[PDB]
Amino acid sequence: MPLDPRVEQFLAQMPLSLAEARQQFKQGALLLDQMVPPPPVDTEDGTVVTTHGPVRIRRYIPDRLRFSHPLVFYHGGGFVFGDIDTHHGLVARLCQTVGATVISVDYSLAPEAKFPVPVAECIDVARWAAHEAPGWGLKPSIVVAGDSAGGNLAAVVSQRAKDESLPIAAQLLFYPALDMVHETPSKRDFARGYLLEADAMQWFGEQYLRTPDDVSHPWASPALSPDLTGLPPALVITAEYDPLRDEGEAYAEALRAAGVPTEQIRFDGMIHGFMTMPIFPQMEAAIEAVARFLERID
Repeated sequence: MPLDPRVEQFLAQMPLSLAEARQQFKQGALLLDQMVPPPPVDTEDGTVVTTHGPVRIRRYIPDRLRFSHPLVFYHGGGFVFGDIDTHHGLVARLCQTVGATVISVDYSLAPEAKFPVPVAECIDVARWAAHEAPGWGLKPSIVVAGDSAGGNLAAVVSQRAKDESLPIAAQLLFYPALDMVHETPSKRDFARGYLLEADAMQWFGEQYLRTPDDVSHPWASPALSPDLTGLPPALVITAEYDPLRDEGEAYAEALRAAGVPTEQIRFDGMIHGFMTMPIFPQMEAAIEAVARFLERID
């Protein structure tokens, strides 16, 4: 299907040390938020004790609480970039539109921390949230969510949940990375020029993984896991013109065939990253999809 017109315009107007690259990513997120301001939302900052150290979080409190599970949100950025502030535009909207409490997680970035450190942190924070939930007046089963690399983390946390005695009611995967081993058609065909590029993905992996063999570990490549039965209900949102599209959609099909309640939504004409790009109305459409999906959990 054609590229969305606003996406087309955005790609046409696109024009370092690690620190400079991280700063440039943050500046880009700020510019988009200046173009389309987030909704006001009450927040509280805190720090969770994990098995790998303190992890900063920010809890978002909706004006009106309508959803009975906490959400725990893991930002994207290739495992190397991003933070709570870069994803505030998305999380503020998830909070207020769903009417959910959301815990946004500042997990440890690569290459300073390597695989599987953030996976461990993200489990620990989910466990904390499940423990805290009743004192927030909520059910002790959590919803995990994330975009891109953060969607990878949400998927892995979900696969580990039973083994980790972690109660998870649903998983929300926004254009996740899920298979670092296999090339898919979308990975070949949309490899260059659609914001998320082949060269960058290679580099992100070099920063995150310890050795090349880690690509086949299921905590890096959750799509390789042979048994998906009994996993949490899943919303899998993809973008049509995204190298990661096909692995996302294939994982949704696999979940569905494993008896996992699954909703699979491709946003046509879109690119990777669209749910943190509020210049696109499809971002809010996708957040409405989240609210509608979560209405069905209880």
